[PDB]
Parts: sequence; C-alpha cells; structure tokens
Amino acid sequence: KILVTNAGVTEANQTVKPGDIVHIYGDGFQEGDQVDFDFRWDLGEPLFPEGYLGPVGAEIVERHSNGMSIRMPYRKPESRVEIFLNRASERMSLGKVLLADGQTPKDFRLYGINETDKTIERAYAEETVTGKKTWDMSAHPDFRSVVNLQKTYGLCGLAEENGVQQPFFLDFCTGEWKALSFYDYNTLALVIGSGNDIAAIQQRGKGYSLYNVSAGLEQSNYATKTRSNFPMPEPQFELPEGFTPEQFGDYPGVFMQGNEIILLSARKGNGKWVPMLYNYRNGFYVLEGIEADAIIPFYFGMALPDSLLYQKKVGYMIYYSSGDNRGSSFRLLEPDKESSKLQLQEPFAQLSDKKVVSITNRLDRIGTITVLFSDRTTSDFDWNSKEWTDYTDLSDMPYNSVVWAN
Amino acid sequence: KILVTNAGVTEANQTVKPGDIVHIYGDGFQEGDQVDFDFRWDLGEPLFPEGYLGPVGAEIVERHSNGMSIRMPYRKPESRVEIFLNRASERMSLGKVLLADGQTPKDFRLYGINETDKTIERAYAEETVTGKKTWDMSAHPDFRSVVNLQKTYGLCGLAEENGVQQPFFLDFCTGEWKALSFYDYNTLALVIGSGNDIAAIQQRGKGYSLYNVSAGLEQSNYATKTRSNFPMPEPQFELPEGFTPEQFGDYPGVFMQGNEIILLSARKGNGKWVPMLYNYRNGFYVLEGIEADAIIPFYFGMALPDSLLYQKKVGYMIYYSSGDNRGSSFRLLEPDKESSKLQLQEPFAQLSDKKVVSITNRLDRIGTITVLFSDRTTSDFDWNSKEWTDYTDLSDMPYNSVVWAN
Amino acid sequence: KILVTNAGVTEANQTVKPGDIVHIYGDGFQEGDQVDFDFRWDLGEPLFPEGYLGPVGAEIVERHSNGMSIRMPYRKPESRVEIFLNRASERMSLGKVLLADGQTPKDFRLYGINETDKTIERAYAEETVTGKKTWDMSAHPDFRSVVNLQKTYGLCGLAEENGVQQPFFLDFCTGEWKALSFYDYNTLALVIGSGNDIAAIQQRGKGYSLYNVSAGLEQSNYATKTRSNFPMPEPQFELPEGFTPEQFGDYPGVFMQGNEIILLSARKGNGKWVPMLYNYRNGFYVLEGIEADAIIPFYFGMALPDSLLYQKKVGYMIYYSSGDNRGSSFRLLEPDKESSKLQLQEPFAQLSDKKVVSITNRLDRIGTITVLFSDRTTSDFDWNSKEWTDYTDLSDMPYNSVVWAN
Amino acid sequence: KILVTNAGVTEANQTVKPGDIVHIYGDGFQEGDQVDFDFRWDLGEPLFPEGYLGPVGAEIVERHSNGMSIRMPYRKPESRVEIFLNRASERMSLGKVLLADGQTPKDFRLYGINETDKTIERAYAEETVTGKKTWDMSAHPDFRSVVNLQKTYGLCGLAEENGVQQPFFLDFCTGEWKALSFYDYNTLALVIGSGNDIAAIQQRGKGYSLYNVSAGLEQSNYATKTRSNFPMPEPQFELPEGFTPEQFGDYPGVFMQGNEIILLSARKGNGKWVPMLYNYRNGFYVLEGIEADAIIPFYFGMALPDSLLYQKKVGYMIYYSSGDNRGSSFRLLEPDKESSKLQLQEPFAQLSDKKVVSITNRLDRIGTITVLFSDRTTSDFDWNSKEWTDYTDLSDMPYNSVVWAN
Ligand SMILES: [Cl-]
Ligand SMILES: [Cl-]
Ligand SMILES: [Cl-]
Ligand SMILES: [Cl-]
Repeated sequence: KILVTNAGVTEANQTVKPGDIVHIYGDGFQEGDQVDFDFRWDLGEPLFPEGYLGPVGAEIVERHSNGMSIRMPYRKPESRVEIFLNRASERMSLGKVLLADGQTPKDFRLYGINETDKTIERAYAEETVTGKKTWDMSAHPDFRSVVNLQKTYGLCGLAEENGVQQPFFLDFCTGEWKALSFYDYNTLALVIGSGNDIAAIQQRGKGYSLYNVSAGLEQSNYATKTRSNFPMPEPQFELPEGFTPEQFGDYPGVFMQGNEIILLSARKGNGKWVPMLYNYRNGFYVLEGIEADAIIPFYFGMALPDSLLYQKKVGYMIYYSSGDNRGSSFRLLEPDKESSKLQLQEPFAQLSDKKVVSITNRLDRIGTITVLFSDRTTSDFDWNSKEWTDYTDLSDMPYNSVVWAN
Repeated sequence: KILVTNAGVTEANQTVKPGDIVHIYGDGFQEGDQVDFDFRWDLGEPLFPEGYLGPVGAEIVERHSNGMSIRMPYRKPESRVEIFLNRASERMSLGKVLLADGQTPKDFRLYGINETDKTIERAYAEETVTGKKTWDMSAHPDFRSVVNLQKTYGLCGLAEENGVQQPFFLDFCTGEWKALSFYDYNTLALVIGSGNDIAAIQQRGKGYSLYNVSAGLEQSNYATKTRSNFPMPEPQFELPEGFTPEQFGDYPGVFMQGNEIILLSARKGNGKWVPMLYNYRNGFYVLEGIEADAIIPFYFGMALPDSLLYQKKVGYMIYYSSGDNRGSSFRLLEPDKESSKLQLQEPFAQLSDKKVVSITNRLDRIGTITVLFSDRTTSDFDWNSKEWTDYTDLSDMPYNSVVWAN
Repeated sequence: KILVTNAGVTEANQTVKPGDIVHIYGDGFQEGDQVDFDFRWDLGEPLFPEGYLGPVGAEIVERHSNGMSIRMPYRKPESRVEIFLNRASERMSLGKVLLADGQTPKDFRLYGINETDKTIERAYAEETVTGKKTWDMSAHPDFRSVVNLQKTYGLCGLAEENGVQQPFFLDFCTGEWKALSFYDYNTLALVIGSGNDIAAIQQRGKGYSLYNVSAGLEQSNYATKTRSNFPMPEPQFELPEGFTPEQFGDYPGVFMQGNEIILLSARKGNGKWVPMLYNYRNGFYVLEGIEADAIIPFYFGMALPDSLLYQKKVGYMIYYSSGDNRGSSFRLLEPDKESSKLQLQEPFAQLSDKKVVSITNRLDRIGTITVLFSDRTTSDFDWNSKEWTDYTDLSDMPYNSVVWAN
Repeated sequence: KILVTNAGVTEANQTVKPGDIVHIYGDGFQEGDQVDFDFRWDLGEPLFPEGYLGPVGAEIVERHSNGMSIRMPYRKPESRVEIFLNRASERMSLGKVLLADGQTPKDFRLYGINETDKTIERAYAEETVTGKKTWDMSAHPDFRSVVNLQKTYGLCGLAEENGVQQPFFLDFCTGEWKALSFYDYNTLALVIGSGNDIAAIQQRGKGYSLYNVSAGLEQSNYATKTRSNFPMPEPQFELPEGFTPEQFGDYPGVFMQGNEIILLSARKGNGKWVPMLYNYRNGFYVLEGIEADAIIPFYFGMALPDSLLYQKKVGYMIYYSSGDNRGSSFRLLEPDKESSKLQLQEPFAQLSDKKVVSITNRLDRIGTITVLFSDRTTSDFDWNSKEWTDYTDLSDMPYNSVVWAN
C-alpha cells in the first residue's frame, strides 16, 4: 500500500519560515487525507536525547487530487521537520524541511483595545522591542473581557457568534481568530486567576455550568484543534430572579484562592452595578448591601504560578461617582474573623476623583495589579509597599481596556 | 456541513472498559474518516481545573459506510470520554461514555523469556499481586535484547522483520506488538541508560547512526502512532574491519554518564567476545586487550531519574570459563587518574565458578543491579554495601534473560 | 583570632561510618562552642556542580576544654566532610573525613507495635531485605497513633511527657527519640494526609490550635533541632461540652482534600465512639447520628505526593459488633450532591464479622489502603478495582497497630 | 536548665523591618551564645501547610552579659518570627516579632561600574522602578570580573584581600561585602555559565583547582555563613610555561555545555591577548594561533535554567584594532564536524570599527547577549534572528563593565 506516487515536497531540504506555505505534490491523493509533522531539535549543542515532537497535524490550506498546500506552524524551536501523508491508519514520508525558530517572546507586554480603529494595539514593551504593533479586530469588533493565558502569545475574550457570547483566542503570530468552545452556548463571563487555565460560565442547558475553555490552547495539536467541551461534573444553576445574561461579561470573573468561589460583577438596567458571587457547587448569590457606579473584580498573585495551589488575595474595585466615597476603592473579599461568611474588607487603597476602567496583572511580578484611570493614567499598586507607581510613558492611552500578555 | 445523519454511539452514556470495542453508527461515513477522543477526569474530589486530554486518535478496528468499531484505550484514569467523528478539518460529536480506570500498575516486576514455550513470563512481583502471568511471544519468537522504559508497562527489544533486526514494543495491556522504527533499517543494538529514552544504533545508509526509538511511546497519541524516525544530526560510521552486524545486539548497549559514549559487546565467529565502544561524534572503536567468553555491559543508576543529568557508574561484566580469572568479573569503565583514555578498572565484584547470563535494573532502587547466574540464581549487588543478596523465591528460573519492568 | 591551638581531628583523612564517634582535640575550647559540617559528594562520576551541603550542626556527645566528641550523621551520601569549630561568628577548620553512605532505604516497609515486648517490629519488607528487625520502645511504652512521614525513615506518634500527650519521632537509624514540639502542650491528635507534613491539634492556651510538628524533620539541621512551634494564625477553640482530651488521639486524624476540614474520632466513657470534625477556622463539631463500637478515619491518596494540591478521598471506617451493620464499614465523607453539608456516604466496602483495628497507607501505591482485621489478617483495598487482596505472609501479626513507612 | 532570666525582646510583638536592629535583654548571657530565628508565613490566604523556615542563625551586632543586638534579615516574606537563644544544644524562646516583607525584586536590572566615583550604579531598570541607585565600592575599589548569580540580588567579583585575588559578594540590600572563599587562595578567575552556580579557579596548593564559591549564597544560613571550601576531587594543575596569575581574571571564564571545558582569556605583557582553555581533569592549554587586542569569553543560554543539563552555545569575542578583521568578532567554540578537536568557528557576528568592552546576559531572555561598545553603545544580539538591537536610553554609559542582575 503505497499511498501516492511521484510524490514529494516542493520545498524539500530547504529552510522555511513559520507561517510559510509548503507545497506537497503527487498522484493519488484522496478526500480526508491528512498531513502530520514530526519535529527534531537541538536547543544548544546536540546531545542525546534531543527534543522531539510528533505527530502534530498540519493545517491544510489548499487541497487537490495532484497535491496540497500546508502551513508551517509557529511556537516550535528551529527544527528538522519530517512531513507525512496520513491516510487513516497509514503514514508515508513525503520529505523534510528545516523550519526556522518560531518561539514566541516571553516578556510581558501591555496591549490596549482601540475602539475607534477596531484594533488591538501594543501600548508598552520594554526596551529593544519593535516587532509588529497593531492587530485588526474587525472580524470581532465587539471583542470584550480581554485576558491573557500566560505563554499563549495571544488574547482570549468574548464576542458575538451565532447570536450568543462565545470565547475566542486571537493569535498574535497570525492575527487569526480561534473559537474556544465546541458548542454555541451563551457565555456569561470568562474567569481568570485559577493559575494556568481560563474558565468560562456557559449555558450548558436550562442553567449555567463552569467550563475550561483554554485546554485546546495548552495542547500540542492546537493548530488543528482549539474548541473544547469541558464542563465540571456539577449541577447547572439559574441566575437569581431579575438578572439576565446581557448584564454580565464586561469584566472577567476572578477565582478566589482554592478556586471554589468566583467573583463577578453585574450591570443593572439603570447603570448601577452589584457584586455577584458564584459557587460551582451551590450556584449564584448577590453580595448584598452594595450598589455602585462601577465594580471590577481583581486578584493579586502572591507567588509565581507553575505551568498545585495558587496563592492570592482577591477582591472588588468599587467606584462611586459622588458622595462620601467618591472615586475608586479597592477592597479584599475575605472570610470574617468571626465565622464563615465572606465580607468585603475596608479599602487598602482609595483614589478620590479617579475612575478605574481596567485592571490587569503582569505575572512576572508578584503582588501587583496594573490599573487604568481616567480623570488617562496607568499605574501599578504593590501590595507589600502599599504604594502606587505611575507609568510615565503611558499618559495618552486612548483605551478603555488594557491587558498584560505574553 | 453535518458529517453524518442518524448517528450515535451504541454504548452512549454507559460505562465501558479499556480494551472494549465501542460501536459507532450513522449514514454518510467516508474513507479516511477518523475518530477522536476527549478525556475529562477527577482523580480525587472534583476541583477546577480538572484533568483534560484531547484530541487523542481512536484506534479503528472495523469500518463500513453505516458505522465503525473503535477500541477504548488503556493508560488513562477513569474518564468522561467524548467521541468525535473527524473528517479532515471538521469534527462532530457522536456521544459520550464513561471509561473505567486504565492506569497501569507502577510497581517494578521481574519478567523472564521462556524460549521453550515462546512466552514472556512474570517471574516476580511483590505481595498482593496476581493479574495475568504470561504473554505469547510467537509473533516474534526471536525477541532479543529485552529492556523496559519505565512506566510504559511493556517491553522493548529486537526482532527480525523484513529481513533485518528492528525494535518492537510488546504492550502488556493488550499483548500486541508495535513497531518502533519508521524505516526498515537494520539495528545493531538497543541502548539503555540515557535516563528516560531507549536509543538504537541503526543503518541510516552506508553507515550507522544513533536513533531515539522510544519517542513514539512517550507521547499521547501512542495508540495510533509508534514508529519514530529520529536520528542524531551526526555523521554515519562504518563498523571496524572484520566486524559484521550479526555480531551485535545480544545485549543492550549502555550510555556512560553524559550520554556521549556507549558500551557494546560483540560476539566473534569463534564464540569469543570483545568490548566495543561507540561515540556518536567519532564512531566505533574496540577496547583493546580483552577477549573473553562473555561480555555484558551494565550501569548503576546512582539516583532516581526524572521523566537533566542522569548520574551513574557503568562498566562491563567479563566472564572467562577457565584459568586465573575463572568466572564473572564486574569492572567499571572510567577515565584514568592520569589522563583522558578510558580504562577498565579492577573488579569491584568477582564470582568464581558462576556465569552471568542476564543483567537488569530495578529503578525504584538506587545503586543496584540484578543478575542472573547459572552453575540458576537471581541476586542483587548493592554498590554502597558491596554485598550480594539472593532472591530466595527465584531458584527455578528457566530463563536466559530476565528484565525488570513497570 | 585563632580559636584553638594544636587542634585537629583524631580520625582525620580516614573513612568513618554514620553513627560513629569522631574526636576533636586542641587547647582553648569554650562553653558554647559548636561544630559544623560541610559535605561534598559525587553520586556518579564527578561533574561540576557537585552535591553540597553546609553548614550542618554536628551533634556533640562529650565536651571538655581539651576537646570534644561528635557523632557522624546518617542520611547523606558518601561525602567528603569538612569539620569546623564554630565560636559565635568565627569558624576554624579542624580537619576532614570521608563519611560512608548513610542514605536510608526508600522502599516502603510495614512495622507493627508489639505491646507485649514494648517494641517496634518490622513485619514486612520485600525481597532481599534483612537489616535490623526490632526497635526498643521502652522509653515511651505508651507510643500511640503511630504514623510515618515519607522519606524520614522513622515513626511519629504520641506519648506521655511532663504529664501531657506530645509528639515524638523515633529514628530508625539510631533508635533514638526526638521531641517534635517546643512547648509542653497537650496533644489531642496527630493529623496526616496533608501531602508532605504531619500536623497536630494542641492546646496553645485556653483552647486548641492546629500545628505543624514535622517541619523540624524536613529540614537540613534536623540532627541538632527537631522541636517546632508553628501554630496556624487562627483562633483557639474549646472542645464541645462533655468532651475531654483523654477521649482523643488513639487514631490519627485525616485532612480532607483542600486541608481545611479534619476528621477525628472520640471514645466515650461507655466504650462507644463518635465521629468529630475539626475546622481550624470554626472549631469542633460532632458529626451527629453515629455512635459506634469503633471509628477510624482514613484517606486514599489518588496520586503520588510531591515533596501543591494533594488529591484524595477521605472517610470513616465504622464498626458495629452486632445488628444489621455488623462488622466494619468504610464510608467516604463527601458534600451532598444537593448542597454544602458534609454527609457520610453509603459504604464502598463492608466486612461482616471482621473488626478493623488499624489502617495505614503505602504511598508508592495509589488509591489503596492497608487494613488489619481480627476474627489476624492484613489486606489492601484498591479503590479502582473495589477489591481486597490479602497479604499471605502476614497471618500471625501479634499487633493492634501497623504502619507503612520509609 | 533555664538559660537566662528576666529575658525578652525589646520589640516583642511589634512590626519590624528587614535591616532593623532588634534588642534582646536578660541576665546570664554567655560568650558563644547564638540566636536563631524560626519563620512562619502565609503568602496569600492562610492554608495548611504554611511556609516555614528555621533555624536560621541571626547576625549578632552587639553583645554583652545583659543582652544583645541582632539584625533582622532580608529575603523572607512577611513572617511571624520567633527568636530563640541558642546555647550549644539548648534553645529558649525569647519572643516574637512580625517581620515586614524582605523579598528582593526579581526583574533583571543593568548595573555599571563607575571607576571615577568607585561606585556600582543602576544603569537600567524597566518602568515603575526607583528604589536606590548607587552603591559605594570603596572597600574594594579594584572590584573586577563582576557577575550575578540569579536571584541573589547582589554581585560577585574578584578583589584584592590579604595579598591575593579572592571572590566577594556585594549584597544590594545592605551594601555589605561577604567573602566567598574560606581560605586565602589566589583566584585566577570566576567562571559562569554552569546553570546555577559560580565557580572559581583557585590555587589549592602547588597548582590550581576548580571550586564552587557560590554555595554559601544558595543556602538558608547565608546571613551567618558565606565562605565555602568546595574544590573538585581532581588533581591540581600548573599554568603553562610563561604564564602568571596577574594575566587572568579581567573577564569571567565560561563553562562550555556539559561543564567540562572552561574558556578563559589571558593578557600578555605586551598588551596582546590569547584564548586559554581549562579542563578540570587535564589542566590548561592555549588555543593556538590567536593573538588579539582583546578577548572576552561568552555564552548564550538557549533555555531558561532551573534552580540538570544547561543548554548553550559558547565562544570568544575577538577584537583587533586594525587589519582585515578590524573590530569585534563573535566566534563560537565548537568541535569540528570532522573529529574531536575544538576549533573556533567563523564569526556569527562582526562589528568593524567598534570595540566590545563588556558582555553580560539577561537570563529572563533566551538566546541573547548584551554588549557594551565604544567608538558608548549598549546592544543585544539575538541568536535566533541574528540581529542587534540597541538600547536607546543607554548612550551615555560612563562604564567599562556592565552586568545584568537580579
Ligand atoms: Cl515480596
Ligand atoms: Cl462520656
Ligand atoms: Cl522600559
Ligand atoms: Cl608575557
């Protein structure tokens, strides 16, 4: 069983770049034929064992009976790549190429959402950086609740698709969008802070369940498979009376330490906001007594995560436009020294006459948050010194949302 | 694009066992359609994040236009498994099953090769063990140079296939044989002791190169892909004058610490044996001055490996049937206190009137080897105490080769 | 500032064994002078970096103005040991010795408490083992609630000291007892199952707090410092009305997954037993509705711990001497599929006409417990197969408590 | 045996800062009494187990019979610290304090040596940084061959002490100098690139041996013990004829991958430079055929190190003031594709009319070096893109040596 005759790779034994199109030729290709890569690399000098990866499905761009076009992937080191035709069980070697390094930079960079031009813009990167500054966001202009999973070199967020809110990943390497959910279930919110996963609260049926929607990214066949369907084995829960899905998802939810309780905020019809807690075992409940002009959940990562119990302090940024608490207050959500109930603590930071519009975390730091104010200002708060520190390069900032990412 | 209509899984929402056949039905299946699994598991109590795996190709056993039979895999924990039809790009969910635990036992067990019945036999396991004792070896009755890669729950070795020696993996879960090399190149020897890989010296063309032949096992799509083609980026080397491939491979080669030099032994036409060293950068050379009646390379693992620099002492067991050194001597190969050259050290252990016929390592111990003698006896040597300790259960042992494995 | 003159080590440049006495001589020693070790080792062949340890305080056995006797420690590899005189700030090298390997065997072994002879006995070890079988327990004949912290090569438990129950470590290497608590506070119980620590509930003042009492063992100056004082920063709690300290501590408590809730059992005056839960944030509460003839908490470790979130299923073994539930029932404690409250589940294993008197865990296995019955029988239950498997070597067993240890 | 009466800590139960003096009082203190700390911390919310450390020797600043002054250490998180009096065996608790966070920032920062003012200056740190900019270098104004061990928050280098070159650590937290060698042996050079250790070539006796001189820093009692004495168990080697110690140490040596061969450069009397290799098993040898106007060894770290086999490409920067190779050439030292001998490769980067005066590595990047030129310019070379990238903030730079550090 020879799969194809007079076959090969046009670019055989040449050096090719991540993102390039490689061409395969031959007689006898069939509908459903797939293409696999095997990678071999040496990071420094060659030693046994080397670095190995395979089989990794190749993205097929064009397809005919006389050949096919495939795309070379990013995110591998410089590699000897062997290209195989895969017909069900069988594999046949077509040829080899040398693939130039496609590893993504690991330094954290700040990105802003430009709603005027509908673009993601790189707002800050540390010195000796100038790759490519802007990404077109016009395929999903409503991109919302934007967050980063460390090392993915792209952004996760919510956007309208088939009449509901769904999670997408924007890949910085290609500028392409990848759906993260298998089914078309409406998504209340993304949830960050677990440690090394992005979760989402989605409508599994009559009610809402907690899903892992980043598992397709943290996995070696990402290129050909990104949609996940991983709900928790817990019951579904309805929203409390009065509340509707459109009231959620403007800001990411946050896992409390232990990852059992999730902090959300909901926007009421009259423009006021309430804190809302979610327990995947018990459901939704409103944290009573607070109705403010803006509420954003946050967390401080008190140690570096490992890609295990991720240690953190979480809370709500609470903003009032007027009165005795005019401005933005940052208050931790912690259990009472008396007993079980979760109570909002007195503020550890308060900024009168300033409105917080975005919060995000640089994960190569510990115990800090990065905040975007308007009167625009970008500033870090360090938990251990209890002091703010402004970014002096970043006063223009024509953005309502910014996000740290690598 | 709905792939198939009136489709599903016969065993949908039921509990199935690893090794079972699951049936898929529907109208519109096509040649080349594949099937993918996504796994979700909770080892203890459920917490976010859970355990996830996917896509993992399913082995397809039977195939028609109205449906297909697939085999459920071993080596995953108890999992919710979602089954997808994969037609090139597209995926469609067919159904879900609960897959019972398929994790393999991690305790080290001793296995012997029975050349009379052509079977692998479990010779020793520690208390409270009685699973399944024997495996049929008749598909490859010449199975040779048998070794284990820790945690694979099976045995690697050499056997004749298409007129040459090639590496195979015998899977203990199924009793099935998997080819480890993609091409049909003759294999001089398997090489163990790197830390977490099995290598092989194979004829890449005019000469011999060093390959990694276990990479297909240490990889999540093992079930549908096991053959590797991973030579080192080093030149090919011919054997020294006089020597031929049939003289090698009776015993596994051993990596010295640093994994640059490999110890081999070769059998001459007259029944004598010589030590032979191999450097993947420089080629083959005979360690001069020794011609004995049996030579087996060995290593001591002086720390537990991590699945990084694996620390060890290596050498040759040298056996003479008569004379002043009658019996089996164990001598380390180390560099001279004077300069570079590798010299055989004086023995650290010597057994007169006993012939060593197999050596193997239990990797949950440190600094020991396990040895099989004939006058049969099985005994451990502990480097730190310099003492032998016999296994009292294991005097019968109708085997010439035994191997520790998990 | 030369500390001492005409000084040295009697055994300078010689090979010495762990446990040996080494002698130091010189003029000018002072009260309070200490002795430090620096260790250098090569596990396999020498490479940079080597293995290093230092300063490690030496145990001083005898002391005079003309010299001192020190004990060489166990638990290091074969090492070049440099011996330093330490006078406050200053250090002076006295000499060097070669210390033979003192690493303790890592294979799990079963030990029984012999109350007749007041001895710890090795009841089981796997083949090729015969070191030293018995340890004298007469210094603490009431040694109770015996458990192992993996890799410590000794046993932790409770014994009477200064009129109260306190934690001790019996070191297998020396047969010597080490106190684990700094203060003389009464100990209700040891608590196991956290992952890599032994906790204890102790009377910090008016009430009880949770302590870590193994931290002194998991620390490189263990030889000279073992007593810890590490309470949690949580309030103290009294026992519920009626209960008294003498009712606790016969069996180790067990951490539920997440390490927030602890399972205990308490013996009433009339010989009946009740389950008692402890929350370090909220205090003690009786798990109502159960009054049995014996109750022992247990856990299954569902993955190997790392020395992170340790995954497990925990519960109570509940024994009744008569009636519809005659015998020993094993029931998990889990939260209801309905809501928050912790409920005892229906049994996953039940043994009529057999009384469980000890439960313990072999941590190189996953998902098993080891149980000791009387009609004596020793048997493993495997969570994944739901089957018992008896140890056929272990029917005599003149013990009420057995413990797995390495 | 009560050690001291009417004793306590002046600052008992108060919050104190790293670097502060804490006072201990009482009657009956003795010469040689030491003081130990035990630390307990919770990074996020409290959970069992917490973070623990102890015993950690306290630095004693003042000492009398009625009390003592101790310094509170840096580099721990915010901790409950219990303070113990240590008299030989015995310990007594004196009191407790709350120690504010002393963790050092982990972001890499660039530091320059100012030979005019004799100061270490912080030349670059990324945004939102302004701690303390300058450190006084006047205690060792000849500080030379300056390097960083990651996470130490200070600088290692060579300086004159007792008539010879010796390694010192300058601690950024305190500005204090710590000796790294126990004995007063002349040091040819520091050697970097092993992965997580700083080595040094030092005169052990008649000849030179390889030492680990950073082990005292990577160790929890660093505060009271920094001097190491850890030579390799290899013979001593003399320098080749003609060469003298004053010709070495201007630049750090570099370990080749595998850490067996070390690259050095030596300055001749006439101002010319030669490459010199060192093998700890075989000794020194000149890499013949090269005599240049400046030579600096370097390495590229091709992966992040783990604090295992550190992968890297190493070589020599070779500078000529005139001729066909005017300027600075960067050439790897690799083994020939033909055989064993180490040959200088053709340059991978060449800068005509620019002189390299310092090279250093930012270890949160991979595959880069940072270089300081004069015509001053600071620039990164990225191995994977083969492109330079200048730091635009750093043109003034009144330094001959700069170093990346955290
Ligand atoms: Cl056994
Ligand atoms: Cl009572
Ligand atoms: Cl910057
Ligand atoms: Cl000269």
